Amino acid sequence: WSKEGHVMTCRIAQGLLNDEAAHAVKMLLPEYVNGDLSALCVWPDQVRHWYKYKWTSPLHFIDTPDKACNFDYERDCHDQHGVKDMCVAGAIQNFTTQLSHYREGTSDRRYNMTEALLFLSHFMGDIHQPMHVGFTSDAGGNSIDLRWFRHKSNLHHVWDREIILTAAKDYYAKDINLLEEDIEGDFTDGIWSDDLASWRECGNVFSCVNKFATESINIACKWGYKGVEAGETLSDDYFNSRLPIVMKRVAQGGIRLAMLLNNVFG
Amino acid sequence: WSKEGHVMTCRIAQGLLNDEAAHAVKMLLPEYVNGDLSALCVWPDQVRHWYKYKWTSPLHFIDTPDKACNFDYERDCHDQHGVKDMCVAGAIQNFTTQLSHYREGTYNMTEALLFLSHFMGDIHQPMHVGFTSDAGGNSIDLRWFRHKSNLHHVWDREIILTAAKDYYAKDINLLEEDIEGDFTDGECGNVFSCVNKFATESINIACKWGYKGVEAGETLSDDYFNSRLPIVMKRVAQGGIRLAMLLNNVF
Ligand SMILES: *[C@@H]1O[C@H](CO)[C@@H](O[C@@H]2O[C@H](CO)[C@@H](O[C@@H]3O[C@H](CO[C@H]4O[C@H](CO)[C@@H](O)[C@H](O)[C@@H]4O)[C@@H](O)[C@H](O[C@H]4O[C@H](CO)[C@@H](O)[C@H](O)[C@@H]4O)[C@@H]3O)[C@H](O)[C@H]2NC(C)=O)[C@H](O)[C@H]1NC(C)=O
Ligand SMILES: *[C@@H]1O[C@H](CO)[C@@H](O[C@@H]2O[C@H](CO)[C@@H](O[C@@H]3O[C@H](CO[C@H]4O[C@H](CO)[C@@H](O)[C@H](O)[C@@H]4O)[C@@H](O)[C@H](O[C@H]4O[C@H](CO)[C@@H](O)[C@H](O)[C@@H]4O)[C@@H]3O)[C@H](O)[C@H]2NC(C)=O)[C@H](O)[C@H]1NC(C)=O
Ligand SMILES: *[C@@H]1O[C@H](CO)[C@@H](O[C@@H]2O[C@H](CO)[C@@H](O[C@@H]3O[C@H](CO)[C@@H](O)[C@H](O[C@H]4O[C@H](CO)[C@@H](O)[C@H](O)[C@@H]4O)[C@@H]3O)[C@H](O)[C@H]2NC(C)=O)[C@H](O)[C@H]1NC(C)=O
Ligand SMILES: *[C@@H]1O[C@H](CO)[C@@H](O[C@@H]2O[C@H](CO)[C@@H](O)[C@H](O)[C@H]2NC(C)=O)[C@H](O)[C@H]1NC(C)=O
Ligand SMILES: [Cl-]
Ligand SMILES: [Cl-]
Ligand code: NA
Ligand SMILES: [Zn+2]
Ligand SMILES: [Zn+2]
Ligand SMILES: [Zn+2]
Ligand SMILES: [Zn+2]
Ligand SMILES: [Zn+2]
Ligand SMILES: [Zn+2]
Repeated sequence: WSKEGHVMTCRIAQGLLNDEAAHAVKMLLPEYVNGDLSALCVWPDQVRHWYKYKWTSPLHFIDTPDKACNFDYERDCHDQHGVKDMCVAGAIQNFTTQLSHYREGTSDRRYNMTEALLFLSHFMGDIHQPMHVGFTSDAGGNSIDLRWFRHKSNLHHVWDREIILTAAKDYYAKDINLLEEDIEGDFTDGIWSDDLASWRECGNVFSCVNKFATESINIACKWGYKGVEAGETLSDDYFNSRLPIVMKRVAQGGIRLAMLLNNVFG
Repeated sequence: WSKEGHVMTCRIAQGLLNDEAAHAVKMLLPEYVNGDLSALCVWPDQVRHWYKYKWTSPLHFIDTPDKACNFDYERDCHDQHGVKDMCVAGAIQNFTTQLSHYREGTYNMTEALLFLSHFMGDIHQPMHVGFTSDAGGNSIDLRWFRHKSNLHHVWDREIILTAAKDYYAKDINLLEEDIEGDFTDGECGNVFSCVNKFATESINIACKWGYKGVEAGETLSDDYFNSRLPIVMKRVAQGGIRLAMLLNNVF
């Protein structure tokens, strides 16, 4: 996601933390964000360019083969040079494990738990963004130039940001907090209120990340790539049919991130 | 150490405490641990990740120059940016001094105790006083029997867990009681020289027994376990005896 998908994913998660998770997160954050996890959830997108963290660059996405329309861990979860686990599914296992050590203390210098938290948070959002688990050849739609309403864009960015911005502008006065509260409502009192247990119950971590990836690639083929040709214009119909899917994936990432943090600390 | 080495170090100390040091420790500890210091001496390993206590991070160890195979306080006792005393040797002195003010009433004393007890353990862990380029073995990746591990972790935990499961039905308490009995049945000038000695013992062991024979990517099993185990038990005992020493003098 661009900034807004991450901020929403993480504010939703933070307001659903249990007391032990809430506390750990508060202790792990710098004083300057005043307890707000969401103030830092886009941090990995900035630092992936830093030499020190260039190893984090393939952890943002999954490349699945063109047209295959499924996800297979062994086949897909590696960077370009075939190094194992270097995809957003592997990243989530990794940093979830690191955080499980914090609780007992039993770890050493190799791991920085503030970075473990921010990475896990970020990457739980990214795996929920369908176009982050899209095709290898178009790099999750980045190569597919197109027009979003009146301006130039690409299919990846339509999912990372344009759909979110158009919704914010059209219905919520450009105020992401209000879009976020609508998403809260839809899972507190609304259309998704009876699905939270099913969203939360995905087996062990390895099993959860396969399920999140699968959902993502599945949506990429059915809703992302589908109906979209390079150079064409996407407007009302595509927005109207896809906004609910974007909103849902923002919700699911928040709930599931809350779920991991609650299990790893509590 | 990981948790079990700290808990053992601290239980062995509390039972060697004179009446003044014991009463001190009871008054500084929170209601909820019911007088059990060991219940809280892994605390520094949690709080080192907290923003509020970032500065405690380098106090867990000492990085000595690769192959040098010796310790020197002015050469070594600093963080990665040169700030002096920011090493486990510096921290033990720091927190000794702080606790000297507890009786007089003349700094948070609960924290000083927990940091002291913890760090007296860590200085005794040989690999907390190892080389700088592999971070005290942390980046020497290997196998401990079947398990993916690293050399640093072999000493923090693997050797202790493996002796626990093998000889004590996984019960740390029985292993402790056997270290207590074996190394309690038969002093330095100041605290500065005390910590120098502890630190030098640990660097020596690291060279002779930690790093020696160990190849990256290789499996350590019965031979390395059998031979190093009694070195690990000694260090646990030494740590706990000497920590009782300091607490006894300061209180
Ligand atoms: C000198 O230094 C020490 C350590 O840095 C400080 O002591 C800490 O002080 C805080 C209070 O500010 C303590 O934190 C609190 O501990 C309570 C104790 O409960 C324990 O036992 C129950 C079961 O009986 C467990 O369930 C629980 O997890 C604890 O292990 C907690 O009940 C408190 O919880 C409340 O606050 C937190 C966060 O604010 C919320 O998440 C909770 O919902 C709840 O509202 C709290 O966690 C801490 O234990 C102390 N640590 C130690 C090592 O003693 C001293 O305060 C400091 N001295 C001075 C003068 O400032
Ligand atoms: C575990 O990992 C985390 C994350 O990697 C580390 O946390 C970072 O620690 C550094 C300290 O090295 C923090 O960097 C400093 O942050 C200060 C505050 O930044 C905020 O406010 C400023 C302006 O008011 C904004 O510009 C900024 O966006 C922030 O909102 C700054 O004051 C510092 O900047 C100045 O000093 C440095 C020199 O230290 C110069 O290089 C700079 O150019 C500048 O002049 C500085 O950047 C950083 O914010 C922390 N990040 C996070 C996410 O927490 C932990 O330290 C690490 N733990 C261990 C043990 O290593
Ligand atoms: C002895 O114990 C005492 C605690 O009782 C302990 O004092 C602490 O020392 C640290 C230094 O490591 C102090 O933290 C510093 O705060 C000042 C501002 O007042 C800053 O100058 C320092 O900035 C550094 O760290 C920044 C944050 O990451 C970096 O951005 C920057 O580059 C600097 O490197 C640093 O934050 C801490 O506040 C005191 N606390 C108290 C209560 O005095 C002391 O370190 C102990 N020493 C040993 C050897 O055990
Ligand atoms: C698990 O997290 C750690 C960071 O704590 C990563 O460790 C790095 O691994 C790469 C190998 O690709 C090395 O180049 C770096 O030097 C390592 N850094 C450290 C600090 O150990 C590791 O890549 C992570 N794995 C996954 C799948 O996320
Ligand atoms: Cl940073
Ligand atoms: Cl605490
Ligand atoms: Na030096
Ligand atoms: Zn993103
Ligand atoms: Zn993206
Ligand atoms: Zn990202
Ligand atoms: Zn330790
Ligand atoms: Zn260690
Ligand atoms: Zn430690």
